[PDB]
Amino acid sequence: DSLFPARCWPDPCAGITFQNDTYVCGDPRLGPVVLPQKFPLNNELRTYARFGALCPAEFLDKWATDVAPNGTYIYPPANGFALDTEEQPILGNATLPVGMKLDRFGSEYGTFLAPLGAPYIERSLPPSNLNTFDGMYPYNYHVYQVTKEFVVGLGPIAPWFEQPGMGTQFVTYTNVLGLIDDGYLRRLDESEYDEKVEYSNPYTPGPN
Amino acid sequence: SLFPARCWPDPCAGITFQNDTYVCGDPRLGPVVLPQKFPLNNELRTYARFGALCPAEFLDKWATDVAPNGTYIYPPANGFALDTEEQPILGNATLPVGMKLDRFGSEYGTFLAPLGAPYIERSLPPSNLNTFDGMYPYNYHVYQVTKEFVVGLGPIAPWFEQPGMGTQFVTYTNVLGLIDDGYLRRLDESEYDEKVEYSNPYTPGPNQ
Ligand SMILES: *[C@@H]1O[C@H](CO[C@@H]2O[C@@H](C)[C@@H](O)[C@@H](O)[C@@H]2O)[C@@H](O[C@@H]2O[C@H](CO)[C@@H](O[C@@H]3O[C@H](CO[C@H]4O[C@H](CO)[C@@H](O)[C@H](O)[C@@H]4O)[C@@H](O)[C@H](O[C@H]4O[C@H](CO)[C@@H](O)[C@H](O)[C@@H]4O)[C@@H]3O)[C@H](O)[C@H]2NC(C)=O)[C@H](O)[C@H]1NC(C)=O
Ligand SMILES: *[C@@H]1O[C@H](CO[C@@H]2O[C@@H](C)[C@@H](O)[C@@H](O)[C@@H]2O)[C@@H](O)[C@H](O)[C@H]1NC(C)=O
Ligand SMILES: *[C@@H]1O[C@H](CO[C@@H]2O[C@@H](C)[C@@H](O)[C@@H](O)[C@@H]2O)[C@@H](O)[C@H](O)[C@H]1NC(C)=O
Ligand SMILES: *[C@@H]1O[C@H](CO)[C@@H](O)[C@H](O)[C@H]1NC(C)=O
Ligand SMILES: *[C@@H]1O[C@H](CO)[C@@H](O)[C@H](O)[C@H]1NC(C)=O
Ligand SMILES: *[C@@H]1O[C@H](CO)[C@@H](O)[C@H](O)[C@H]1NC(C)=O
Ligand SMILES: [Ca+2]
Ligand SMILES: [Ca+2]
Repeated sequence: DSLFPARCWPDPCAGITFQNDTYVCGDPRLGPVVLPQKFPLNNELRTYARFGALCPAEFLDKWATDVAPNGTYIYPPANGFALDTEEQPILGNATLPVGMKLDRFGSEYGTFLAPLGAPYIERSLPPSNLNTFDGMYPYNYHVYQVTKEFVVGLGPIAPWFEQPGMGTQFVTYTNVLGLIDDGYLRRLDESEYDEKVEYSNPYTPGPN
Repeated sequence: SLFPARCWPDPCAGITFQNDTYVCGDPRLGPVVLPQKFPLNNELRTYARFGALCPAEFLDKWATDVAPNGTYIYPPANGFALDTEEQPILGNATLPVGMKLDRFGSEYGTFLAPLGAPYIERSLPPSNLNTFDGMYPYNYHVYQVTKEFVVGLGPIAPWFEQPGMGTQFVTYTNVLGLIDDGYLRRLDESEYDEKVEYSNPYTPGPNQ
């Protein structure tokens, strides 16, 4: 296991315009050079091959508008829900219960969450969602807990970005920051998701 | 540590001992020894097998009886997550050639998950980790799609003190039949021991 597939050597960054040392090949779209070393992030990225079996320029040519710096990632249709045999998205509106733990790689202006602990490859995100923008949130990784019930679009994640997808995504009608200000989510600190028991479910009632 | 700290002393209170391979001697509570190597240990890293409950509390919540004759009670609608109208969220979907799937259970069943899904995303009871054939420790099987076929595809409801919210694939033929008819092949451990073997080379890029 390594950064680039062996095929990409001896010049794995050929075709890529360097911009800044922090990122693979200097391209922010390729994500950070250094990756998480601690639980749970290392657990969530343990199965993540950043480019699949592709090389950097091949990856951008497949998934973005241009290999050059002006290129932007192209996203799946239908908000990225897995499509059924009639090419309709699979989802339903569902109430998230108080106590449920969610997480997200990305800014709090987004509307896509996952269940706490979902592998990165289940989220069908590009490498740049691992870029750090706030030092207090390395890798742009945020964990939340539902404090008041609310309804989201809930459904399977389509494969994209050379990953299998098939986690569950929650698509909110208010962005994360707005949900926090309105009392629907609260932020969790590392000490609240560092133990196995903190990943279990005490809020769903049993059948008896 | 097999049990929540609150369960000491006498964490097996109320449990009839049957066989020393299982927690409290009870096969419903799963095996004493959990996976030590990759990928299985990665899938169980966030797994607290009783949540915050003690063994008898767990069986009282999720089974018909704490006594040996009690059996686990399963969620309605095949365990698909329910929407605000109490209807299961799923659709018929075609699984593409190349997709990798896994399963804790015998090949006579019909429930698969995407390769690498955490155990807690599957909403399975502890007994699905019991070994029945030495060739398949923890009853863990990995498959790859060799001919496309349609399955019921949808999010997994929380159950058994876990959050669920993986994706499940409910087949119309049992796994054994899908293998015999050429839709699935069995994977050797050597075919899912590297990160790149979890990526997705089969889904095509967007048309540009
Ligand atoms: C996913 O696809 C399912 C079908 O998939 C195919 O089949 C499976 C087994 C795989 O092989 C797969 O690969 C295939 O692609 C689909 O299942 C279908 O669902 C429909 C709708 O629910 C079912 O039709 C209903 O059947 C019942 C039973 O019909 C039999 O018995 C009656 C009573 O004796 C006879 O009169 C019939 O002729 C049949 O012999 C009917 O009662 C029912 O009628 C209802 O709807 C009509 C009008 O639509 C009303 O007038 C009635 O009053 C009823 O309200 C439907 O006809 C169909 O049987 C079923 N197929 C199979 C093979 O089971 C499933 O719905 C799909 N799921 C999703 C989420 O899309
Ligand atoms: C995107 O940019 C392309 C040109 O970029 C070229 O290559 C980079 C690495 C720099 O050397 C730059 O100076 C070069 O001109 C265009 O060919 C392409 O049309 C641009 N995309 C759009 C939509 O205009
Ligand atoms: C899901 O729900 C949408 C409408 O829900 C209502 O409006 C949104 C903006 C939220 O305020 C929500 O809480 C309200 O109940 C529909 O537009 C959409 O079609 C629904 N989708 C499905 C599959 O039911
Ligand atoms: C590249 O961008 C990061 C983002 O903060 C910055 O910390 C770093 O210093 C930049 N590289 C250089 C050489 O300035
Ligand atoms: C316990 O279970 C194992 C596995 O099913 C079996 O081989 C063994 O005979 C059982 N009894 C004892 C006493 O180990
Ligand atoms: C299980 O065994 C107990 C002990 O006799 C009995 O009371 C109970 O009815 C049996 N069946 C179930 C489903 O609990
Ligand atoms: Ca803690
Ligand atoms: Ca291998």
